[PDB]
Amino acid sequence: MVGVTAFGNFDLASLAIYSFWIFLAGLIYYLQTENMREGYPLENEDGTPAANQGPFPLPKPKTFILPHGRGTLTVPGPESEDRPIALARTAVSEGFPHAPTGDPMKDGVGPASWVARRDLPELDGHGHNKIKPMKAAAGFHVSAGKNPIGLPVRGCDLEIAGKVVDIWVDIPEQMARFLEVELKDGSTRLLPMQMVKVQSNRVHVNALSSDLFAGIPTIKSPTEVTLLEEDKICGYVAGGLMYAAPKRKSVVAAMLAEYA
Amino acid sequence: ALLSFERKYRVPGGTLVGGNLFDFWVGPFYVGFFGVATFFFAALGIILIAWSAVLQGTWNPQLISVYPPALEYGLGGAPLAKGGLWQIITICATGAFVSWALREVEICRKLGIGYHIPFAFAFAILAYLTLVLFRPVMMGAWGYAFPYGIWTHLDWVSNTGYTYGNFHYNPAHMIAISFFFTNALALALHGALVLSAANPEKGKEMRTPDHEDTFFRDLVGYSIGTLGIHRLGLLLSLSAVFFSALCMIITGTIWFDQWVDWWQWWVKLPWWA
Amino acid sequence: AEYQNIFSQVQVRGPADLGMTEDVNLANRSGVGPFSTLLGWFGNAQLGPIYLGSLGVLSLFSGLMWFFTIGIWFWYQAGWNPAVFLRDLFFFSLEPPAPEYGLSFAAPLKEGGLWLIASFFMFVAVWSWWGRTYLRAQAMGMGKHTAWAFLSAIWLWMVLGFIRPILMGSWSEAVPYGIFSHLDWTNNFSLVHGNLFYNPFHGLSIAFLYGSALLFAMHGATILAVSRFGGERELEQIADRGTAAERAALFWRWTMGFNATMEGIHRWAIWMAVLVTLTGGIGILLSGTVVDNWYVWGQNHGMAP
Ligand code: BCL
Ligand code: BCL
Ligand code: BCL
Ligand code: BCL
Ligand SMILES: CC[C@@H]1c2cc3[nH]c4c(c3C)C(=O)[C@H](C(=O)OC)c4c3nc(cc4[nH]c(cc(n2)[C@@H]1C)c(C(C)=O)c4C)[C@@H](C)[C@@H]3CCC(=O)OC/C=C(\C)CCC[C@H](C)CCC[C@H](C)CCCC(C)C
Ligand SMILES: CC[C@H]1c2cc3[nH]c4c(c3C)C(=O)[C@H](C(=O)OC)c4c3nc(cc4[nH]c(cc(n2)[C@@H]1C)c(C(C)=O)c4C)[C@@H](C)[C@@H]3CCC(=O)OC/C=C(\C)CCC[C@@H](C)CCC[C@H](C)CCCC(C)C
Ligand SMILES: COC(C)(C)C/C=C/C(C)=C/C=C/C(C)=C/C=C/C(C)=C/C=C\C=C(C)\C=C\C=C(/C)CC/C=C(\C)CCC=C(C)C
Ligand SMILES: [Mn+2]
Repeated sequence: MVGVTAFGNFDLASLAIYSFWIFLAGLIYYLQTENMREGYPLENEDGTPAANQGPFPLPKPKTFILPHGRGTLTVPGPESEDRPIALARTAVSEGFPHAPTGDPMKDGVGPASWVARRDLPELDGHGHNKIKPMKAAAGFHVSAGKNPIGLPVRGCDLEIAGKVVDIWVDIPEQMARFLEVELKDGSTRLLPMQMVKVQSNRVHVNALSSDLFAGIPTIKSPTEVTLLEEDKICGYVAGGLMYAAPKRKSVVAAMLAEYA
Repeated sequence: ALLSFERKYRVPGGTLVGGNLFDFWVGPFYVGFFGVATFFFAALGIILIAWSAVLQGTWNPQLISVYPPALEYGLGGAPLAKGGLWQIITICATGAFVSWALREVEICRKLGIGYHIPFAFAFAILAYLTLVLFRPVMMGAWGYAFPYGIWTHLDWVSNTGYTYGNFHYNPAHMIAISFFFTNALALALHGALVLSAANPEKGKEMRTPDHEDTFFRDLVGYSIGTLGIHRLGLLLSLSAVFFSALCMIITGTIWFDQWVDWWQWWVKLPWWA
Repeated sequence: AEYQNIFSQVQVRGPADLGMTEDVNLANRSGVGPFSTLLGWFGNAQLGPIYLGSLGVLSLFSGLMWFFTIGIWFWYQAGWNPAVFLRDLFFFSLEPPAPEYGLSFAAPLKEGGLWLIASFFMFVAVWSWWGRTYLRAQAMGMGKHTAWAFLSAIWLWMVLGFIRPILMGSWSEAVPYGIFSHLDWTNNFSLVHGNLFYNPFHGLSIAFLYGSALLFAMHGATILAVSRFGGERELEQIADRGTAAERAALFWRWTMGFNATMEGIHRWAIWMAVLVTLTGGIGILLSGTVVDNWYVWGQNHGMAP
């Protein structure tokens, strides 16, 4: 013996592997279908019908019931983005990049875009709110270490837009998700923690510029910050990087973006 | 592709040297300078490989490969069959890689995200290069590397593995294997951890963050939150890949004769016989 | 610096409140463990709600015992003098029955034995730890998954030291305890079963093992880059997807031409991370029993140089 066998050198071990690739090949198929719940339904438009196409190995749904009085959601993307975008053609073959119809950031298109998202504060385990201002919660306390509260936030150009006032924290997961900037006009605006550096001497926002600051879309409400506003602040904050430094392109290198 | 949402975000930018020219989604893909500079730098590798094969034998997937120049064949990029095809598959390949790597920085950049994946990728290159152009260059014989061939590159692994005894005993392997292992643990756990939440027992509520964070606390007696585990994500697996490469670059040189004899030092220290 | 999201920028800590009361008989969760600045710099400073309960205790008892035995069984012959125990901790196995009595628990002290007793308790420990994972999953929701995923692991564990030896009609094939030695049994297991790299299963297992380090290096990588506005918080997005998702989606749709999203990313991941053991275990159950000298099998099919 050297591997017992059935019909023509096809052993019990041989049986095992043909069977494996017989159904795993199917697994990929399933999870790939399951993977395209969103997006993939409607990339075709009825200005003219189908002779071109819209892929459809697409699955049969179920419904995510949102705990918080939220409701029921069917994710197979019945998507109709009802918002506007400032963009238009630059040639007729769809792969070509198609320009912003006048500055992005103010109306968000390109790398600095936000998106509609049920205009209500994020789910906590408890019905309570999630992200809540440090100046308003049961004992949260950065101890002896550099809480940026009394130092000027500063962008690319100058430190003349930098009254830091209070950290803005996530209550369950204990993380400081926001720094609050009382802009030179008593306007509190927040910034996404990751995109700013806190040197024990100043807060550097290599993300944006001294200006462009007084634009981060106001959280029009004092305490409750939220999606339509949360995806918006980060969105316009991102508008630095690509669209900030006037220099519309440039080879790069390690240390702070080209510096000065 | 056309990925519905895509529509908006499809704008110019990025590009390290492809200025404005050479940045148009060839269908679902993104042709950028490096995008082409991969394809060329790549294909000229497939052609070189495909042909080189038509001078040694059978037109078969699982039966060719690529052996470097002999051992004391010096170093100097010798013949175009007795190991030079390798050096022209490598410079071609290594390049193709480095390109796709930085290509990501391009695409990544023009979408506001952060140059973070290629970093995690630069470790895979750091790996390859150790056992192809680092370990070999050390002791001159550009044979100590490995032949690109499917069923035949497993053989190098063994023929060099046992050249040192039972490689197991070799250090790095040990702690490096630990992270490779522990990678699975992580994901496996994170792999259920949200699908469990996202999908709870029948007509119940979509168990949210807190529950993830409790369950684990409520089992291991700890949970690292939601950013926490996606941190380990690199560190665990990636450090594995780093540590793995130590496993070899050292063996050649820092220590020659058979392992099982290193760990013999602890076994002897004065006080202990 | 922190412009790349690795270690945390600022240290906010608050009142450690116990947490969830959902069905879970709150009566067993402990009080509050220490907070920790160090672990804090990574992702979450707390000790937390260790819930010492019913079937839990049972596990750690058997486990600490499975341990104690091997310890005593280390000690008992180990030139006792606790000046060497440290030294020869490594080369120190206490291999299962050497001679073949067959699966006969009537194997004594020296000539094996060890195993039966010890192995008995480890057999419970893990199974009782499989226990937890289900009841503790049932106590709120948490589908089942985190338990069902472990079955895969517990499977090869049983195949490697329980099922297979039961098919050769002999425990000797038992991947016994000790450090250095399990490491060695593993080597000539292949070098008697014909250079294992030739086996279709140990081969797919390594491909899948390697595949997991890849997928987590990717998920992780994709996230801290996208962690500028919500990527970090995965579920809410499987219910209301902002640009963390969308932007993270494009990235791949561009680089490689097709991508996942949220539920899908981890529905892919669990599978690719579980299969490592599943698949890998199947092949280890075929070696020996239904196939000696692997290479041959391969040689009949194609497995060429
Ligand atoms: C998979 C194929 C072989 C095999 C091949 C190898 C090879 C090859 C190696 C190991 C190594 C290891 N194996 Mg093994 N091993 C096998 C089966 C097993 C089984 C089992 C079947 O039940 C166990 C319990 C182990 C256990 C171990 C560990 C002792 C060790 C690191 C694993 C790890 O970090 O886990 C994952 C991690 C965790 C669960 C997190 C915690 C880590 C724990 C479990 C162990 C820490 C041990 C050490 C690093 C620290 C001790 C500190 C003290 C203060 C001294 N192996 C099978 C039969 N194993 C490696 C080693 O370096 O050992 C010396 C090594 O090189
Ligand atoms: C130190 C580790 C060793 C090594 C040790 C092993 C061992 C051990 C095994 C393999 C196995 C494999 N190795 Mg290896 N392998 C090494 C380096 C490489 C390199 C390289 C770029 O350096 C490549 C491309 C491969 C590729 C492969 C696979 C084709 C095969 C399963 C891959 C896998 O891990 O699943 C993960 C894979 C993915 C997630 C994606 C697939 C990877 C790509 C697409 C493969 C491309 C094939 C080729 C480049 C096509 C050229 C043209 C054709 C010849 C006509 N190896 C190094 C040198 N490799 C396994 C095998 O042979 O069994 C089937 C196996 O058991
Ligand atoms: C050395 C001789 C062989 C060889 C022989 C073997 C043998 C023999 C085996 C493997 C197996 C494996 N081999 Mg090999 N293997 C070789 C070379 C390789 C190479 C290589 C790059 O050269 C690679 C990448 C691999 C990779 C692998 C893995 C894919 C695979 C499964 C291991 C695992 O993930 O965890 C393994 C998983 C477990 C141990 C799960 C069990 C966990 C338990 C339940 C934990 C309990 C904890 C306990 C109660 C308490 C202690 C812990 C406390 C915290 C203190 N092998 C060489 C040629 N390989 C295994 C297999 O069959 O897969 C195909 C196996 O048995
Ligand atoms: C078999 C005899 C010896 C042995 C000898 C050796 C030797 C010799 C080496 C290893 C090495 C390794 N061993 Mg070993 N090993 C043994 C037993 C073991 C066991 C075990 C359980 O038995 C394990 C788990 C391991 C595990 C490992 C790994 C930790 C490590 C490779 C990691 C890696 O990513 O490489 C990093 C490289 C890659 C991941 C390849 C990436 C290639 C590039 C960058 C990308 C390719 C893309 C591709 C071309 C795209 C094509 C796609 C198509 C276009 C679609 N070994 C014993 C038994 N081991 C290796 C090592 O030290 O580390 C490398 C090594 O050299
Ligand atoms: C899906 C991928 C595979 C997998 C999956 C997996 N493992 C798992 C799970 C899953 C899904 C769990 O849910 C389960 C778990 O809950 O942990 C996450 C677990 C688990 N996987 C484990 C290990 C493990 N998994 C491994 C691998 C894998 N696990 C695969 C990759 C490995 C490898 C291969 O190395 C190991 C080592 C366990 C830690 C844990 C379940 C263990 C358990 O049952 O515990 C019971 C009790 C004990 C073992 C006793 C503990 C001993 C003491 C700590 C010693 C102290 C002794 C001292 C004498 C006392 C005090 C005196 C002092 C002087 C010391
Ligand atoms: C931290 C290191 C870990 C890692 C990370 C990682 N890998 C990555 C990435 C990341 C983050 C990517 O972004 C990149 C990717 O896009 O895929 C996800 C990638 C990648 N990891 C890959 C593979 C891979 N990674 C592995 C491992 C790892 N990757 C580590 C565990 C492994 C194994 C099994 O360990 C493999 C097989 C690729 C899928 C991909 C990067 C390569 C790439 O896609 O390049 C595109 C190339 C071409 C279209 C053709 C160019 C080359 C050819 C024309 C051939 C030229 C000659 C040839 C190279 C000779 C060698 C032949 C071999 C048979 C030996
Ligand atoms: C008390 O000791 C002190 C503290 C003083 C000192 C220290 C002691 C130490 C550090 C001891 C260490 C022990 C170690 C490190 C042990 C390591 C063991 C390892 C690495 C084991 C590896 C693999 C083990 C395997 C695969 C075991 C498998 C076991 C089984 C599959 C069980 C099979 C099932 C059986 C016997 C029962 C079946 C059913 C019935 C009803 C009987
Ligand atoms: Mn995740």
